[PDB]
Amino acid sequence: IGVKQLQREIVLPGLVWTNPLTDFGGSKNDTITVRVPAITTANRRDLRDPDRTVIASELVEHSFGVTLDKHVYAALKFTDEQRTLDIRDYTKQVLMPQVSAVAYELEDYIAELIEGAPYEETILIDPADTVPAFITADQRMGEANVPTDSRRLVVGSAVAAALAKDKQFRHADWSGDQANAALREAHVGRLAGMNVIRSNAIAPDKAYLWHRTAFILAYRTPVVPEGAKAGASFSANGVALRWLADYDYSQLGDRTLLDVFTGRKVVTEVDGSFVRAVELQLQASSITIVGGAFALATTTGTKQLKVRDDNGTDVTARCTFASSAGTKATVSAAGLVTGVAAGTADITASYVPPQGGTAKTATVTVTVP
Amino acid sequence: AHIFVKPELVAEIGVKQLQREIVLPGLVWTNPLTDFGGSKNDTITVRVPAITTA
Amino acid sequence: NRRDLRDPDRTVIASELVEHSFGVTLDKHVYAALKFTDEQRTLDIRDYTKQVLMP
Repeated sequence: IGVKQLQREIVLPGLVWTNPLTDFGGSKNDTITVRVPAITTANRRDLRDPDRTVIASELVEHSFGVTLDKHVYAALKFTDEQRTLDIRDYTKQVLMPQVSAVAYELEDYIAELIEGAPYEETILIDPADTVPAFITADQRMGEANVPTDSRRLVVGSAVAAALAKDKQFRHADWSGDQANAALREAHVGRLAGMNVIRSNAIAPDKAYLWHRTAFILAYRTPVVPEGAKAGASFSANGVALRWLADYDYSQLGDRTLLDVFTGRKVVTEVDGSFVRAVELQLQASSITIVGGAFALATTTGTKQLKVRDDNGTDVTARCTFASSAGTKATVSAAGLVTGVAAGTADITASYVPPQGGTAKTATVTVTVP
Repeated sequence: AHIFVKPELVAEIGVKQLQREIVLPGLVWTNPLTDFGGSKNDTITVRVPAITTA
Repeated sequence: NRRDLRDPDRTVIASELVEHSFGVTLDKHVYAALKFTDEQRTLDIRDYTKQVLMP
């Protein structure tokens, strides 16, 4: 029998505008220019005014550019000694992991696109009541006259858990769902008029709401060259990758490459302000080091600390660590603690909250043997 | 190396400048008076009837 | 991995496929044993499948 390694699901590639336009090859610098049609301004005169001149309006079309600028690949140095030696059923022991790796890389690419956008403010989600934050997000997207259809909402694991824990969705009288789909099932489905899609690619304590015309992904399958011994077009989650395999030379072993050309764009407005998507972050109030007080294996032992906020989000990568007594044990900037002498020490973790202000502080005791 | 000559390919993919919806004109009392031409200073007077107290 | 398009540095970073395994081994002997003298088996025990096997 076999147990698979734990790998996340794939949601993002289906929720993003993909290949609106093609034929990047027949354009200068591999850029397609998208034309935004013009709008006009009117004017107001006064009746029976002695001067009879009219202010002539203007009709200026705008434009932006979409470009292919990245090339995602998963190369394998598949030495021929390994082939027919340990690798059996090539179609499932190497090809499937390679395809899955490229799919996960594309999902990470889209996730970096979505998270890395010019969001001028972040909408704070109060864990006690979360609906006001989502209603505020809807209101923000309504102030920009964004269409109300084809709006996608993606929430991290922490936000979904907080929504389920919210008394607004958990108490039946407060939600009107006399089946408690947030208590029997741990799944709140619809709120503030938008569906919920759970993802782990995005940061755990963040949610993003975007219109369809806010992010653009452009894909191109590389053409299988004539001089390639083995070529195929193994597909992916809506993407057609290209797989090509050299057989010899250098090491007299196989070398495989599974790749696709990719490009991203965030559709900003004509004034360079991003209003077609909004982001929300879960408000945090306290942090605690998981595991509490502990002891190391040796005097020079190493243990990797982990800090969770009150919402369960791990904030290890976002915390500053200090040691009360470094002569007995010191703590790195990434949470790793190494002992240098026998005895106890006190470690302080400081985390600036998303809402801002005084950082939350959590103190733990480490007893190096 | 190789040098190619290629167009620009301006495209339209449905991205348009965002505009407000129009809901106000159908809500206000429009055109109860029309004969503005046949009146002095283009002004039509409206007469509110008298009321009295006992 | 990802690389820039039309990059003159035409190199590819190879990836690694490592497959692990772990074992489950037998280490305990769960037993229940009953010893009956011949008199006990003859006289004292009246119904074997109810007085001995079931417990």
